[PDB]
Amino acid sequence: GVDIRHNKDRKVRRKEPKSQDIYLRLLVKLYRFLARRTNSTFNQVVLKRLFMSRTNRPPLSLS
Amino acid sequence: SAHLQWMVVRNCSSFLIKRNKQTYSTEPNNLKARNSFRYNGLIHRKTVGVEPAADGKGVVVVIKRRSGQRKPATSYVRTTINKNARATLSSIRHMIRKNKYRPDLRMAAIRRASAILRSQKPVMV
Amino acid sequence: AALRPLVKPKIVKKRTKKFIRHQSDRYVKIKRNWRKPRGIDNRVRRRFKGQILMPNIGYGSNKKTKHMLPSGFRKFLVHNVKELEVLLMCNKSYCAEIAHNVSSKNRKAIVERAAQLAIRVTNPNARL
Amino acid sequence: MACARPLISVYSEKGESSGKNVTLPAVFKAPIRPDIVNFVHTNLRKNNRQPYA
Amino acid sequence: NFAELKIKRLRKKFAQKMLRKARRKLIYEKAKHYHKEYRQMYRTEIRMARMARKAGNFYVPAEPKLAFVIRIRGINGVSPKVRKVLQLLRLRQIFNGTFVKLNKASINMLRIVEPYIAWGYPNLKSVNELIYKRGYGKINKKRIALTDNALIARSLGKYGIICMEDLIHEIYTVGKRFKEANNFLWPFKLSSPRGGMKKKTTHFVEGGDAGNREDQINRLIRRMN
Amino acid sequence: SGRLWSKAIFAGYKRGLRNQREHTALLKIEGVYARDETEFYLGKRCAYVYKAKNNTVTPGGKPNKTRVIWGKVTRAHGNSGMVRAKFRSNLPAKAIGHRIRVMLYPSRI
Amino acid sequence: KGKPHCSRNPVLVRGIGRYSRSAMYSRKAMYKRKYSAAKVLATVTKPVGGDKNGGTRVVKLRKMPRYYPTEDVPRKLLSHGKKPFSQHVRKLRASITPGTILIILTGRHRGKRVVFLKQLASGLLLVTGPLVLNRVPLRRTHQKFVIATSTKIDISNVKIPKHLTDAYFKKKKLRKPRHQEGEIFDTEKEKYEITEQRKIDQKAVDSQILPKIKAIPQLQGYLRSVFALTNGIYPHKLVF
RNA sequence: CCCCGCGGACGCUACGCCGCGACGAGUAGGAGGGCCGCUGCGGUGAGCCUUGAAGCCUAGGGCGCGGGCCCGGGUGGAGC
RNA sequence: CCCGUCGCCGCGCUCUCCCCCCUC
Ligand SMILES: [Mg+2]
Ligand SMILES: [Mg+2]
Ligand SMILES: [Mg+2]
Ligand SMILES: [Mg+2]
Ligand SMILES: [Mg+2]
Ligand SMILES: [Mg+2]
Ligand SMILES: [Mg+2]
Ligand SMILES: [Mg+2]
Ligand SMILES: [Mg+2]
Repeated sequence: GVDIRHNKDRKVRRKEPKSQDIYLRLLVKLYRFLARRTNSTFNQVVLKRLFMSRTNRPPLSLS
Repeated sequence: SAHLQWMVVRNCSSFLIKRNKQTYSTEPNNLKARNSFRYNGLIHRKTVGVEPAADGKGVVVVIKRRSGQRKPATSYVRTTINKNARATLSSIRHMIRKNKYRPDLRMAAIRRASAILRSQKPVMV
Repeated sequence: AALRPLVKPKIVKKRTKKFIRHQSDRYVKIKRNWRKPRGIDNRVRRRFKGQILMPNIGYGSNKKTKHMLPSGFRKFLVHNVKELEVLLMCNKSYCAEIAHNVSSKNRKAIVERAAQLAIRVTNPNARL
Repeated sequence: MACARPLISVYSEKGESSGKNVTLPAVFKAPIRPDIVNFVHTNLRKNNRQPYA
Repeated sequence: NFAELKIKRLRKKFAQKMLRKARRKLIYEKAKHYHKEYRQMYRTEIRMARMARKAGNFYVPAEPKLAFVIRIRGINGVSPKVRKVLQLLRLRQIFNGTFVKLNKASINMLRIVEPYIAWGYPNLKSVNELIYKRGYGKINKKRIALTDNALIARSLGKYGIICMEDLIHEIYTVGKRFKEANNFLWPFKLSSPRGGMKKKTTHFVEGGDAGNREDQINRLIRRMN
Repeated sequence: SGRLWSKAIFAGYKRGLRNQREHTALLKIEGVYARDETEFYLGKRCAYVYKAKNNTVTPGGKPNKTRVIWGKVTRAHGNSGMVRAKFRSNLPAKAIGHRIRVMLYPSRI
Repeated sequence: KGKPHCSRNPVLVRGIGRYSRSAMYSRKAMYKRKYSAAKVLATVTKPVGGDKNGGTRVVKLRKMPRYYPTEDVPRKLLSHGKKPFSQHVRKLRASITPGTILIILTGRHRGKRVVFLKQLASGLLLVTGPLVLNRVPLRRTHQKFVIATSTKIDISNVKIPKHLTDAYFKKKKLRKPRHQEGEIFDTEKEKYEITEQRKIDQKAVDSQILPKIKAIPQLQGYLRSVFALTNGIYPHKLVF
């Protein structure tokens, strides 16, 4: 056997939206392709934000 | 839109058969009869289907016209090919490839036409 | 004579026997259906040597030959002719079989149509 | 496509176009949300239920 | 324009081929030069000892700068300090081997884990066989077999190490980029010793296997891979 | 006209004291009592020949009651001339103390 | 075009030539052999003939398929080895040389001692323990299933006929060409017949093998007898 | 400027498919997946069924790591 | 367009001409 610990093997993070909203899933498909096929890190940030929950996507005021 | 309608019917459809770890889809213009975005015979602006002829000989190639998407009565043009197998396959190949009419279904339509013609020739003893 | 599948690989079964429940031999009230032992002192659960083996994921079949009949096909249950035509383009990988409650006169027609479509039926002579 | 708003013919009782057209109501271009429709249907079919105990 | 793009593609492929030939020639000549250096070191030690003996004096060779360390005990019931040092040596499994650059800091770490390891001074043949038969690279956090020089050149090319010969040289002569080359090497997964161990629970000098055997680690390596 | 196979005894299975690996068998070949003498027999085909109740087809003959399990010598075992053998099906435990034939068929001399 | 030359680089070990790159360059004289710079008809035209039937027809060979299976199998990857059996190299044991006496170990000639003649193109041995001695004709055998004894005869200068090949010795059979349902028996012709050609070749080889066998004493009786294991003797101790 | 050939496998249920590397003990306990199973409701299968439903029996054929499931034969007689 | 005997790697011959040794 090997001497390692397995309690941190699985990283806990959103790999997809928990939402079943089909328009959200469509633009998740779009930005998944964009993140994969471009070198832009903006696309990666936008995709990981699309995965997020509502409390992790707080509203932004006009001011 | 095809992607929007696919997100609606990919798992909830009256043509869906989920059984024996397999999935099939039975809408009229589906070559290979599989539940898939590419082969779905309802959600696309242009689809092609191959069916056995009304009598016991030939095939019917049905393609979806461009204009009347919301008018199902006139949306499909059906033609009957009742020639020998090689000429039938050539006709279907020319419908799909020469027209640039959905060329990702060319071999699926050719293979389905071959299956239909082979089923139409008489059974052996 | 029978229709042959597309490919005929060698099916390797890691285990060929059933996993019987612990002490299902000693009692009639305990059926052989597998139940995980959860007793504090259970030697089958503790995996002592010579005891009943416990099913775990390592016994899983090769994904290329999983659910595959000894004939090389994979079965699909059909209740009528319309369900039979879904296997027209899967002739050489999937074999139809008629549901147990389909009447004799109707399964005769299903058998005939499958012969026409070159679909293999696992129970073609079943009510006659 | 959402901004598109075609003319839908009105058919007579004989099943043929009567020459009259109605512009498509904008509600037919509203978002299609099967999850919302399922939620509303699930929570509204409970309201005709009759108690048992 | 078909002819123009064809000529362009042909010129690009020819340039690729010329670069590959130049790189192959460089690898060949570096290996030849390393062979010369190795035999020069081997002969220089003998010559120094000979002249010392001729004068009637003693030639004390330099203390070895490289060690090969094999973990010989398993992972059950290990004290925390020994466990930590073994993890720092990257020996998390039994019969795992690694190279250790020898200095005061590393030697005092080896003294802690002495009951759990057998270590010594590998020779050139040991380094060659360990790299060639069991050498794997830590490439993108993965254990990738060193089947092509391109695997070494992608990860360690910025240090001048672009081939197995460069890697072997940088390990055998400790050099300036030993840390990078050695940490690039995935820890060696050796087999059980063929022929057995004497006694894994006692030190080598008392008839066992643990601790520092100076140059008998090569005898151990021949059987463990 | 003659025996043409060396006599061996199925001694048992490859085993520890309390574990048994039935997939490989140990054979004592007559006249072979040193490990250095077992080199001749490595790779040689060996057969366990027995009789049963029903007739079975015989290659190059009419059906009789003789059945056979084939195998071959794989390596030497111990210092005393025992050998290991892998048969196509693991040898039945009723054959322990019975005759195995070593046929010389894949000869290297 | 120039005539081909020999390798000009002797093989001292397999995969390594005797001479290096520069030595081979000079041996090839590549310094003066420097170069800077400089089908199959798919369709045939045929006169179809007939008034107002058009002049000719462009008939294409290799027509397209009439039927396609519902599914196919992807092609295999390329393997860079794995020659066919006809191209395999043939290895013969050192103890087996022409004229050597061999002990057959399998088949109906089990135990018989025969004379080895040559190795055939398929690697099978050609043997004839002369038919008058032990009833073994000119026959093939596999070197894995023979024991090479240390007794030999000098069969140098005997002429094996050139037509004694694997094609010569391959078995012959012919069944069910026009016969489909087996109810009328096809069990005729099962009697293999010795061809008079085989008899001629057997006599030709034996007429020059036997005089050499009679040269040394009691070799013919040795070839007449068969090999057996006595209950005291052991093959690992035997010197053959 | 492809054309004596007008032609060229599969794929991509994207909740899909593919590749590579490491790893696999477990009570109390936690979590995920379940095309595991039971009963009823809304949809859907132009589903099944007196030419035989449910249930039960079975040295019958199989599938799944498993929970279990499908099919054959018998009995049964109205639903699944 | 009859089934990519293909990539990396190591080689041999020809697009130069003479010779030498067995064999037709
Ligand atoms: Mg754990
Ligand atoms: Mg099973
Ligand atoms: Mg029970
Ligand atoms: Mg306890
Ligand atoms: Mg301990
Ligand atoms: Mg040993
Ligand atoms: Mg201790
Ligand atoms: Mg483990
Ligand atoms: Mg676990």
